[PDB]
Amino acid sequence: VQTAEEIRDEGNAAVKDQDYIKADELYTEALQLTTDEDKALRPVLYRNRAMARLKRDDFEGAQSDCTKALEFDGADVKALFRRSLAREQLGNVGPAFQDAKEALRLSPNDKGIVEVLQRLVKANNDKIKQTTSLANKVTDMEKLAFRGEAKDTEQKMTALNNLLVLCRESESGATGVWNQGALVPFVLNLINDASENEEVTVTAIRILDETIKNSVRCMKFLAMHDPDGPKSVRFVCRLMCKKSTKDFVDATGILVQRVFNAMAKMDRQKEMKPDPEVAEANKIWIIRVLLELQEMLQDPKVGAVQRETCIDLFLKNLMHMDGGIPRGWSWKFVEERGLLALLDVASQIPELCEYPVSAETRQHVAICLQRLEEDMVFDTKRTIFKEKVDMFFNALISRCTNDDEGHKYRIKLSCFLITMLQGPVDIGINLITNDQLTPIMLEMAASQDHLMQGIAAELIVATVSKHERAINMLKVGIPVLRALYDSEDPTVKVRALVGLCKIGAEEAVISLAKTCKKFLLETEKYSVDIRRYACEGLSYLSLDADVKEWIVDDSLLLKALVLLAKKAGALCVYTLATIYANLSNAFEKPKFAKHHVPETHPKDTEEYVEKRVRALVEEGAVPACVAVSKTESKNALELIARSLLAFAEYEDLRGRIIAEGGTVLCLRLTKEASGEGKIKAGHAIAKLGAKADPMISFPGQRAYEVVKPLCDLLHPDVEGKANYDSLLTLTNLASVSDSIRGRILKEKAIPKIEEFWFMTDHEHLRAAAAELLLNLLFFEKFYEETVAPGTDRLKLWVLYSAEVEEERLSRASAAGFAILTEDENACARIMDEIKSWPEVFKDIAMHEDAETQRRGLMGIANIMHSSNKLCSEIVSSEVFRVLVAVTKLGTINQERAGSTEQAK
Amino acid sequence: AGGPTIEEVD
Repeated sequence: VQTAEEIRDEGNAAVKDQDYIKADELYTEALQLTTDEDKALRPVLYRNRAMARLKRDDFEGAQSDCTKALEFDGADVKALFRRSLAREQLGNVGPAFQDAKEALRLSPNDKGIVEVLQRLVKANNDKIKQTTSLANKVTDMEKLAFRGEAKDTEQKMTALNNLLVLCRESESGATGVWNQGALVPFVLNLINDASENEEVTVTAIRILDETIKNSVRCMKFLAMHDPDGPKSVRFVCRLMCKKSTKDFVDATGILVQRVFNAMAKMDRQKEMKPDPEVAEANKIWIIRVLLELQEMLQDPKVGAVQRETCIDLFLKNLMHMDGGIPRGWSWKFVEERGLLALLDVASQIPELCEYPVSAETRQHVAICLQRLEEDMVFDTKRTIFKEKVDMFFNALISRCTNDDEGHKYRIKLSCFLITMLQGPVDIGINLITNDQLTPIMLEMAASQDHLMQGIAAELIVATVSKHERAINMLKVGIPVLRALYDSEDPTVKVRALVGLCKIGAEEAVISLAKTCKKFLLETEKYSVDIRRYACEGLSYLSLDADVKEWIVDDSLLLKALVLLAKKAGALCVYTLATIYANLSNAFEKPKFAKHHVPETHPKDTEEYVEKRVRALVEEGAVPACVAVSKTESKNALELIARSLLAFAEYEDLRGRIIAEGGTVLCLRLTKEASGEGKIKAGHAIAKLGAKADPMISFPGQRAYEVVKPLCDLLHPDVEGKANYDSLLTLTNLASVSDSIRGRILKEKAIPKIEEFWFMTDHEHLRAAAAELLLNLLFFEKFYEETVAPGTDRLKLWVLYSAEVEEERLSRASAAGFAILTEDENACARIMDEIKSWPEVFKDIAMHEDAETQRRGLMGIANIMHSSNKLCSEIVSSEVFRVLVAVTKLGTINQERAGSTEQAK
Repeated sequence: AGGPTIEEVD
């Protein structure tokens, strides 16, 4: 059991530990425990979650939790504060004052309340004055973009991006482009126009996309299309149908997405696990939505693309056990039409579909059923679930009679199993065991009907796996593949090449290779879906060194394996990933006797991997990655991840793999890719950024994004990784451009980069450990942060400068000595709080570093040029000073002749 | 010094 009470303390403590993500969750979760008979026990909480939320930028929340607390006590200065603090952030300074103001007089003195009000004051002033300044900025383009009045595409387009830029650029500008809904009908018009260029339309959706990231605005959007609520919810979803190009659909879905995020106060990209109360509040809308996205899971009128979407849309927002809606939805979804009907799809194909479907439509339904599975937890549940997939398998099977028509059913019950196997595999394998399936397997497998012929050779190819208990139906099935293999019908031949390729120890390991080879290689002739398997096959023949070498050995197999991805898209991910991931050895394995003789395979061990990775990344290998990379897979990502990570460890390579959407991908990977996915993808990011110019790799704010990762990847500093590769990055990042360092800082990441300094046997990881900080304090924020305070910093920018038994560590803390000197308060914290200061100043004085005896003589010269109690000090050091005064090469006499200057 | 500077919960 658990008590309302204590649980809070758990969060209270979290708030203090700095896990607001936790705190938020803990409080909210705690809040659930109590009720409306434990009065005071609650308000306290709203107040506190609001604290954390405010800390995690959940402003709309902070505010709502805040006010939810005042609900009890008018006073609650704690609340009024946070609220106004939040409100002012939502760009709404108005009542931001009346809270902060009222707060102040409740807690008469409070450097905080005051600090805010000072701000809010300068705020309400530049309010009306400034809003009607934007409003115009807006209405001026609202003409160009929408309201007719604009000439030539180009401009109408630009005028849009602006609204978009201006839209998300500030919580304010958003409300500004929203123009109180004016935006909706204008965007809808671009949608409804048949001719309007796609991009135009997409861009205009993306403006709206953003606008509705606001729960209230969004929740308005949903209901705003018809007096009858339910009807409106239809309209929104069904927007993705108006048109039907890849992007138009995609860009649209997000709109639907927002509706979820808004409805249950959740956001998967922020890790904002839904507030149980909100969802529960406006629950009625969450019903209507799913219901609709579900009912269109089958409407034959609903396109394919759109279909695939309502599935992912379904996936991402229903699985409570994963960034989803609260618990309980996923259940009533299987307890009713949902599951069954989500299965009804699992048994469809592009060659027999009761409602539009595409080659890709499977993946989406696999993983999606796989998660609906996982998102079940309870036994009482898992039961009611299998006691359904089963109630399905029955009705479906007991209808597979042998006859022209009935045969349809075997294709269904068949595919229905090829999926169920790729998805919730357990419920799937635990299905082909009731061999009542194996006969039909044969029946069709031997008939004349090329289809049943092939999709039977695939209902097995898709049952290979690992263990047994299922090698029952495999027993007879493998041979069958051998027979079907002979077939002249390519489709049935290939679909047989797999499995018979996916086993191993006519079927020679090489044989099966030369097969998928010409099978594939044969571009112009053999179709695409044919080679989708030829790719899958070869893929299994890539876990053996020998073959790996053979593959890459032939250009045409790369030039084409690429060309395929550049067309098959997310249909060759799991596969082409394992091909690109295995020839690079991107896979990691845990690390009297012997067995070292077998760990050989020189084609695997040694820089023989590089041989491959080289001419491999030569033949696309990257363009191919970005290609079949769009796929909420998880592992496929993780695959292209290591396929990149292990691609950017060769220098001259990343020189182009950067120009081939490199930075983009592994970056996307950061968010999308699961587990090691992000992890290994980020290392790729960091291990790409180094001997690379940040101007030609991280422009357009690409930078700002490339921080949360390699500033969270540093955290793991107990040892390992490319923490160092992550330094030459933040070093080549915080360097040119302020804003950059801004994040690096806001990252709450300094407590760690501040230790690549505190090292001994780590010369290298310290070399940049400093070169970074030079470009970090390189512009206030952290400059005034390192001087005034009184935290033993300056103590080292001086030692390191002199302590040059190596170098670098100097040149870094040297120009980090000269520029930190020009500040007066600096010359203070030192001299008085820097014992044996001369001795140090002495070494660095002319220390044979033909550089530090210039950055030292400057960070030394200016220590006296400012403040005279220091200008005095001529004890021992003032000697060397005179030194440089001849034709002794090293121009270090520069900051040298400057040291003397401070004598006047 | 402390934390009652309402940067603390309760």
